[PDB]
Amino acid sequence: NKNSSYFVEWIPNNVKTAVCDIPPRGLKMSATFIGNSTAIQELFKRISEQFTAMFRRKAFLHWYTGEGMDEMEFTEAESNMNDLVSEYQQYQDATADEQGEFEEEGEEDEA
Amino acid sequence: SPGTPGSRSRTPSLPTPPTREPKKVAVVRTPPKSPSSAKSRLQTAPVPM
Repeated sequence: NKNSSYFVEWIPNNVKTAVCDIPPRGLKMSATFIGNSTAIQELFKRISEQFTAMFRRKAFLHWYTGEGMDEMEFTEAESNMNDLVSEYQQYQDATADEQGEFEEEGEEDEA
Repeated sequence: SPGTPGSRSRTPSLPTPPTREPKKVAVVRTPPKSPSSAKSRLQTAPVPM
């Protein structure tokens, strides 16, 4: 409720509860957290523009070519990653509002 | 005796042609460019109403 600007608005009730009865050893009570948020894209954004600094230079690349890895494996791994970061944008600010669709058929007597 | 002997090369000189400069330095043209493409992209809805 009080952090509701920080939850995905189309997954109403985002939580999983699990509770063991046995504490950790020498504390009275404790909890361990596991959170899936779009905010983690700063990791993937950083790694992918950093990569650009190395690879638009082809810096260090010989140490992968020295083990028979090629630029096309680079190119495919970068293109997975930009695709991964784009889908974060797709789930960031994602609208909880409904869609609709509409289309027309035939032709006018002038174009 | 003559102190510069005949035992020594006396090859007489030739009509050598005129001297060209060492370097041309002809003018350059700038290379072409188009603008950089965005790599991370906008996407559509995978799911409809």
